[PDB]
Amino acid sequence: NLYFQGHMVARLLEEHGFETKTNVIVQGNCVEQEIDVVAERDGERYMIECKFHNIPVYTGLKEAMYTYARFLDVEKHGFTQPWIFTNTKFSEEAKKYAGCVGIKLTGWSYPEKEGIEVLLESKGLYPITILRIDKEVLDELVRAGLVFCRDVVSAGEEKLREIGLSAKKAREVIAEAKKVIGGS
Amino acid sequence: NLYFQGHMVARLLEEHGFETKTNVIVQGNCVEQEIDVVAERDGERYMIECKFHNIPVYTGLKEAMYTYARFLDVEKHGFTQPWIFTNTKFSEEAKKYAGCVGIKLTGWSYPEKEGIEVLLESKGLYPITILRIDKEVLDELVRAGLVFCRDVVSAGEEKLREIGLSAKKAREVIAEAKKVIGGS
Ligand SMILES: [Cl-]
Ligand SMILES: [Cl-]
Repeated sequence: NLYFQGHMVARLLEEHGFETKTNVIVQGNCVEQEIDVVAERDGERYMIECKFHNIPVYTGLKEAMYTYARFLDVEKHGFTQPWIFTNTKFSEEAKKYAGCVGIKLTGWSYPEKEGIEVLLESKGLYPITILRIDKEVLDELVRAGLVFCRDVVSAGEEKLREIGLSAKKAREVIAEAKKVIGGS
Repeated sequence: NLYFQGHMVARLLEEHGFETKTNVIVQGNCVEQEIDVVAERDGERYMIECKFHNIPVYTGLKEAMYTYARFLDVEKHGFTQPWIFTNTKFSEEAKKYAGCVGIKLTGWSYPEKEGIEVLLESKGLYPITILRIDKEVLDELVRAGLVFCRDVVSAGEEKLREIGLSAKKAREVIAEAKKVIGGS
């Protein structure tokens, strides 16, 4: 589900004109480094890491500083800036450190006008995590690039069967996605 | 007890000709940073962090990379190199990253000939953590700079009373320390 997060983030950036690759390991100057999303547009290339939480806690200074060190180790591969996405908030210390070293930050509601809540809600997007589906079904959908309820609908029950859903489960998931989309 | 660790490490370095200060917060280029020990000798100045564990687990790459970022943020204050002490071992990834960015590492048994086990055992030192004492008694002793059993003995029951021990507890702790030292 860092797998889901990276795919959701790549998709949101693709909607804003970025070319993306997910879950990339590169050989750093020193050691191998995982990059959750590599995003490029108009000659800028970002090293993106997702740090999401399932409880209401901050992404803090230690995470920011780790991330900066990661960026330094991969920078020779042609990265403009590191960028952290979180689904909660950054601490004030993390915000300060980031502004001062040059880490872009996107939280649920940060920066003003550009948080994940805006990226999703401005397009009317609903992550498939809202659906009554298990981690297996979930992962199958994501691997097919299905990250939003709309993707389930436009994939179609035929395609959901290929990726591993029973006919019955495919019908149920499509109906659930339609209900979310029509129930706002 | 990061309080104890920093004091134990400073004392071991003082035995090897370093001038030390413990638990120092400095204003970094970006934000405040905690340094567990600042150690200097012959014009070299180290930023030391202790990462100890009470279970047999490695100090790993994330900790090393955090520490390197910390070093970069305080480096303008005149630090030669960062240095991590751990009471277990560093992972192979941490060792590799450290060698490649320039972080000194000292583990229980690393580097060869220079691990904490050697620093203690070569001088016949016994940390006071071996004694039947609580966190309060422990902290009192450490604040007085009492980190080894020998320090309890040379402090004397009179001094242990000043720092807060009852007469009875002072006698018991001295007897326990004598028993450790004579029981090797
Ligand atoms: Cl949707
Ligand atoms: Cl001793």
